[PDB]
Amino acid sequence: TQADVLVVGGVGVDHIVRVKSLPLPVVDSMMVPPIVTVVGHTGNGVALGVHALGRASAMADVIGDDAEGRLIQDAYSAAGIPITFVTHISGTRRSVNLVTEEGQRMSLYDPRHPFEFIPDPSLWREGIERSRHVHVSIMNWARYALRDAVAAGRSTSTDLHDWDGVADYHKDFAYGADYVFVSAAALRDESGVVADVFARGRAQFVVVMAGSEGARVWRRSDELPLRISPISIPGRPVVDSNGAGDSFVAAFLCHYLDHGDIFGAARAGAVGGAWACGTLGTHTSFVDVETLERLLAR
Amino acid sequence: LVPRGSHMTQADVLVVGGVGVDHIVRVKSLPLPVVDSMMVPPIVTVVGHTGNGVALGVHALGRASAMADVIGDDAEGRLIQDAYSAAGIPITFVTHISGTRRSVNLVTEEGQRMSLYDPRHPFEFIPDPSLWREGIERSRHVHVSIMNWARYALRDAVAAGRSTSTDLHDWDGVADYHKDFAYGADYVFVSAAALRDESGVVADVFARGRAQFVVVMAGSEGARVWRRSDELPLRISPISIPGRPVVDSNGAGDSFVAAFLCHYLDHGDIFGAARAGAVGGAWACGTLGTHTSFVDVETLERLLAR
Ligand SMILES: C[C@H]1O[C@H](O[C@H]2[C@H](O)[C@@H](O)[C@@H](O[C@H]3[C@H](O)[C@@H](O)[C@@H](O)O[C@@H]3CO)O[C@@H]2CO)[C@H](O)[C@@H](O)[C@@H]1N[C@H]1C=C(CO)[C@@H](O)[C@H](O)[C@H]1O
Ligand SMILES: C[C@H]1O[C@H](O[C@H]2[C@H](O)[C@@H](O)[C@@H](O[C@H]3[C@H](O)[C@@H](O)[C@@H](O)O[C@@H]3CO)O[C@@H]2CO)[C@H](O)[C@@H](O)[C@@H]1N[C@H]1C=C(CO)[C@@H](O)[C@H](O)[C@H]1O
Ligand SMILES: Nc1ncnc2c1ncn2[C@@H]1O[C@H](COP(=O)(O)OP(=O)(O)OP(=O)(O)O)[C@@H](O)[C@H]1O
Ligand SMILES: Nc1ncnc2c1ncn2[C@@H]1O[C@H](COP(=O)(O)OP(=O)(O)OP(=O)(O)O)[C@@H](O)[C@H]1O
Ligand SMILES: [Ca+2]
Ligand SMILES: [Ca+2]
Ligand SMILES: [Ca+2]
Ligand SMILES: [Ca+2]
Ligand SMILES: [Ca+2]
Repeated sequence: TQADVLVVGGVGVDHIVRVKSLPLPVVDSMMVPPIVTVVGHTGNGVALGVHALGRASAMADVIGDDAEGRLIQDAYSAAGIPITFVTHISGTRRSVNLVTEEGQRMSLYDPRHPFEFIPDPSLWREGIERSRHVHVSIMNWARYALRDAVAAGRSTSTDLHDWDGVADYHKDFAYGADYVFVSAAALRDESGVVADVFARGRAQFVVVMAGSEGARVWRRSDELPLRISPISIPGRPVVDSNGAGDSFVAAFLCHYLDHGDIFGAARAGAVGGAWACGTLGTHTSFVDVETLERLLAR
Repeated sequence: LVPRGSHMTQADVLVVGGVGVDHIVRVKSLPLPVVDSMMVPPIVTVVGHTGNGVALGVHALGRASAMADVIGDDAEGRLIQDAYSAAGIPITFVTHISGTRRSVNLVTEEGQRMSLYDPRHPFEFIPDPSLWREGIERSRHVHVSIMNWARYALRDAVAAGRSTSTDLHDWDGVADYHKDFAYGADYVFVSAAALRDESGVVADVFARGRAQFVVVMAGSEGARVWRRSDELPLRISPISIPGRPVVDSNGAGDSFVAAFLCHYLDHGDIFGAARAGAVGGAWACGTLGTHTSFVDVETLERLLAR
């Protein structure tokens, strides 16, 4: 097999509960509509996003030998998407997501796996070799997969999410990947952290994702960021800003591996992000090629 | 119609309906902290306590319990089956396309519990009546959870000459949904929590129903038992067990019922059956979780005699 983008880590299972309002009314118990179990989470989005754009994605991760684990397996099977895994006693990552009619989406994340577990590198090595780009989730063990992906001469990316710019946990990913993505939300002195990443890391550029006010792209030796205005899709207004980041990354990677322009890949990402934001956290939806091209041309 | 375990031997207590699967989430506080997302310790999936607690309590006391209910042909369904098999408790079920009943339960360190319940099954649904009828023939007593279709199981059990019980839980004494159960069972259990005018509701229950007595559970202040003749309630103080202080009182009611039923079916004395019920209740409260541990015979007798 051969993949455009290998995703390492992050697959999990979401249990979605529709509630009247957030904050929750003050009661001992309340009846809710059917609670759906779906595949969701941070890494799963990039793989599905890549696949939706007609590129070949794949996944390497640690799941559980449990019902949710088999659920993930079968779900990946239904798509054209190869998945390589080992199982650990602690079981599959899972979440409960509280969503409302509004779109405000509370998420209770269960990381599940022991922090200090490190799998046999056989989990990622064949994938890395059969893959063109490797996107690496900040699962604690995946830091060694990142190591290998660089060593194998594949281009790498990673998504730091809410990182404050000081914490040591993220630094290996921040300093070890070619294309680094991070949320602006927890970023005290953006330009400082960015400079630090260039000082101490191998990053070719850094994409900051600020949601509402779009995204900023920092490159080496540019004192100023390319500013990317957020994108509005007629008929598909913002309803849920949860899950945008993975759709942004997926589209960025697909465009960039195709065309090679950082500026244009950033706008592709912005479209992808906007598309996810216009989707109801009840159904899974990723921009396809036809729509991306249409919107990008505008 | 699918029977697991010994769907052959006589049962002391058949439980009808109520089983589901709980996803238990341990959270920082109720009301919830203000965030898009926070992380929690591992989320455990277990069988709930609603029908399951009573069956377990009865079995724990060395009596033969059994379950008849509607589950889904899904993973939560298979968990329920395997869980009953591991516990040694026969279960008979049918499956429905809407799937197994499930909940997400939000609990904190205090004990404050919030349940988000997904019943799945259609309100007006009624399973194959063979589901409870076959149980009724092989069972001595029938305890009926307030599933909507279970009202018809209750009728059939009375008609068949079985003694019946039910747990109305938090009933206001006004809602019409519960009345078939309130007026239709021999032994009625109800929570005080939502009871506006207890003595009124009790009087109503004896006037319009076949109940021999009404047990009102009140947690902190114990339990009150009303009989037909007696104009006054029998009051049963809560019970303190040395070495087992109170840690979690959720699910206690199920244990009260299981122990009450086991004693009463043997001796027939209501006052003592109530005290057995209190011991069962006290035991459950000293365990963390809703259906974690049930008093056995040796311990009931020991504590009951003291
Ligand atoms: C995917 C997840 O990434 C981020 O979480 C990471 C933390 O920032 C790190 O501190 C580290 O957490 C570990 C801690 O060192 C320690 O407390 C230990 O108990 O283990 C923790 C994890 O086991 O690593 C975390 C990644 O595992 C970020 O903060 C978090 O918000 C991210 N998850 C959300 C993302 C999305 C969308 O991408 C939602 O769909 C998910 O359900 C959220 O959980
Ligand atoms: C066991 C359960 O009993 C009670 O819930 C019942 C309601 O009180 C009934 O009114 C009826 O609800 C139906 C309504 O008529 C209507 O809204 C319709 O749309 O369908 C509703 C669902 O059938 O039936 C309910 C049971 O199905 C009681 O109020 C409730 O507290 C009980 N459930 C929780 C109780 C405990 C403790 O026993 C929690 O720990 C459990 O996890 C909850 O499931
Ligand atoms: N309300 C919005 N309007 C327009 N675009 C949005 C909106 N929210 C998000 N986006 C798009 O999604 C991208 C990232 O959004 P955001 O920064 O909110 O993700 P995030 O919260 O970092 O994701 P994660 O859950 O991975 O942390 C932005 O670049 C933006 O283009
Ligand atoms: N804190 C406690 N101390 C002593 N006994 C208790 C305590 N809580 C409950 N019990 C015993 O359990 C019985 C039921 O209490 P309670 O009314 O809280 O049940 P419930 O919450 O209605 O049950 P469920 O949660 O199944 O609906 C009481 O009659 C009491 O004897
Ligand atoms: Ca990711
Ligand atoms: Ca992000
Ligand atoms: Ca329950
Ligand atoms: Ca019950
Ligand atoms: Ca009760």
